[PDB]
Amino acid sequence: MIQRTPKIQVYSRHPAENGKSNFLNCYVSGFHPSDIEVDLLKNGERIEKVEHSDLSFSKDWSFYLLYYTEFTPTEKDEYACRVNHVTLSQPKIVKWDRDM
Amino acid sequence: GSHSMRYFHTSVSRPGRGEPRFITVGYVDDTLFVRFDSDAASPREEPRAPWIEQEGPEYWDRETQICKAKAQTDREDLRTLLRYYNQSEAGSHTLQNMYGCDVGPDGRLLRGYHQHAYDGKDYIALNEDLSSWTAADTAAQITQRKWEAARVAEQLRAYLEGECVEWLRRYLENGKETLQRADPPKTHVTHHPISDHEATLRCWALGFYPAEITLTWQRDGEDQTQDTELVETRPAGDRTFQKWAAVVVPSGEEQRYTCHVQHEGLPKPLTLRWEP
Amino acid sequence: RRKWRRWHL
Ligand SMILES: [Cu+2]
Ligand SMILES: [Cu+2]
Ligand SMILES: [Cu+2]
Repeated sequence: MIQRTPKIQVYSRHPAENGKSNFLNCYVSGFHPSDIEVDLLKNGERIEKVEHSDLSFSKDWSFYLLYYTEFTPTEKDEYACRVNHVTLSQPKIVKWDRDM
Repeated sequence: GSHSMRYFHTSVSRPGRGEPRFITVGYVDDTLFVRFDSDAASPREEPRAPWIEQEGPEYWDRETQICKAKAQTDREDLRTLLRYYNQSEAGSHTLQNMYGCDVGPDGRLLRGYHQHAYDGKDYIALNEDLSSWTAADTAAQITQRKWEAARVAEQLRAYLEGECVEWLRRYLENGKETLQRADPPKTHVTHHPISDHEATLRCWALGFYPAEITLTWQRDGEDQTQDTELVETRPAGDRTFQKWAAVVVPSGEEQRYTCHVQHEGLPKPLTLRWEP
Repeated sequence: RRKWRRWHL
């Protein structure tokens, strides 16, 4: 088995606007095998009620998954996506930069 | 445009935690329209786009019947693959399978697919001639053996040339509203001061369907293919897609650099500068 | 829609 580590992007569905309702997305792709823990965090605490798309895969057979949830951004709230995978010695956390 | 249809299958064994997990999704281009998750309670194939909900109950009974037999087939095959590779029953393994077709503006077959992967590595694949196989190893040669003696290529070829193209053309009509409309990307150039010494220019493309798009940073009209940061194309979540391309540029030499956007939803390729 | 027939590896 050739195990691949996930690429992680955390980003909002629409450009962020403080006070306007949006969607927070954690796009994990490129990983193998498929078992993965993915959590969206709000100021360090896991968000309940996160939905996920169904397991699918790219041409090279690596998997990709989108986790997402309703949120309404504020300036002082920091969001992050936490991902644990077999390839990872410790859970990687990518914070949400609204610039990206 | 140019269109495609694919069915994706993953079977993931979990010894000691019941039967293998089976998930399958179907796509027309970059639009998901069917799904079947064996870990759902009483699983049936479900719709995932409005233009397929119209299909009658027989459509859906036939799809669910297929998904169930396929899940059964991967349960056999997962155990068979343990024999072919001299592996333990303790471990978790993954059988993937993708098949489907590509059609051109004419509606005629451009290419058919049907390939397998085991634990993330190519196993056996139907070749583009839809009549010969490529076996990745001496285990997949056992299958190429069993599949040549069954004329599986002939039967895959019958499906990929006939029904695959038939129904993709149908879906492109039932969903022409969305499947045949290209959402052009909304583009903007951002300027990010990193330090006193340099700033980063990010070329954004947002809200575009399909996912095919090319973003390129040119320096003096010359492509900075090596020194350009380019993220994998990502789903917005509402069916559209996002991407950005970025370059770290010296302050002042900014106006040398051009960003070129190519997308079938755009009449002309775009030319974007950072504009204060 | 899906192809009716599959084959054992
Ligand atoms: Cu078209
Ligand atoms: Cu059987
Ligand atoms: Cu500047």
